[PDB]
Amino acid sequence: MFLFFFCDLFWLRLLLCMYYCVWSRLCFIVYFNCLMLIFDFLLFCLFDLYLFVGLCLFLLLWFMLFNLYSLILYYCI
Amino acid sequence: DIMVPSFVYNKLPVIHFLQEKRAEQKLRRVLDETYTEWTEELDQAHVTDAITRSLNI
Ligand SMILES: CCCCCCCCCCCCCCCCCC(=O)OC[C@H](COP(=O)([O-])OCC(O)COP(=O)([O-])OC[C@@H](COC(=O)CCCCCCCCCCCCCCCCC)OC(=O)CCCCCCCCCCCCCCCCC)OC(=O)CCCCCCCCCCCCCCCCC
Repeated sequence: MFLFFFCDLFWLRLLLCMYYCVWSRLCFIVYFNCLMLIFDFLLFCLFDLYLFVGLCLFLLLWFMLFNLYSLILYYCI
Repeated sequence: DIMVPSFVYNKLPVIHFLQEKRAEQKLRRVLDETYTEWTEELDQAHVTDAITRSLNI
């Protein structure tokens, strides 16, 4: 069985393309703690502790495009 | 398309400020290394005195 369907973000994808063809600063992040792991200076980690930033940002964006807009009636998660 | 551009944009101001400060630091170091050199040369009075000794005066 193979089901062919589409996500409910097509309009949001269009808006993202329209509004983010040019650069813009980001200053408010839902989860800001992924960018500041160390609070005491002179402490450093040899492990790739900043690898999670990109996934965190993408997940926040995706889940926000879905959940927050789901309040609108008939919008589907 | 979205994330990396935004973070580069966020970076720009701090880097610009730090580079301006670095350039000012270079100029300050250039200025601080300038000193006027004063050289001392043999007083001609001794030369005149030696000339007198040659004159046998
Ligand atoms: C038998 C009947 C037919 C069906 C056959 C199927 C065969 C299946 C084989 C077996 C497969 C088994 C496994 C299946 C698993 C399915 C899982 C699934 O669906 O999960 C949901 C999940 C939902 O994903 P999503 O979140 O909705 O995002 C995916 C979207 O594509 C949007 O995501 P995105 O936006 O991130 O995507 C990137 C997007 C970036 O954005 C764009 O590029 C924008 C455009 C988006 C297009 C795609 C969206 C499609 C929207 C709906 C359809 C549009 C209208 C179609 C009209 C049809 C009319 C009949 O770029 C593209 O999409 C690149 C394509 C661009 C094409 C442009 C073509 C221009 C032509 C111009 C011609 C001009 C001619 C001029 C001549 C002049 C002469 C004078 O699906 C997927 O992840 C993809 C599943 C695909 C699996 C592979 C299937 C095999 C390939 C089949 C090809 C058939 C071609 C022939 C068809 C002929 C007509 C009938």
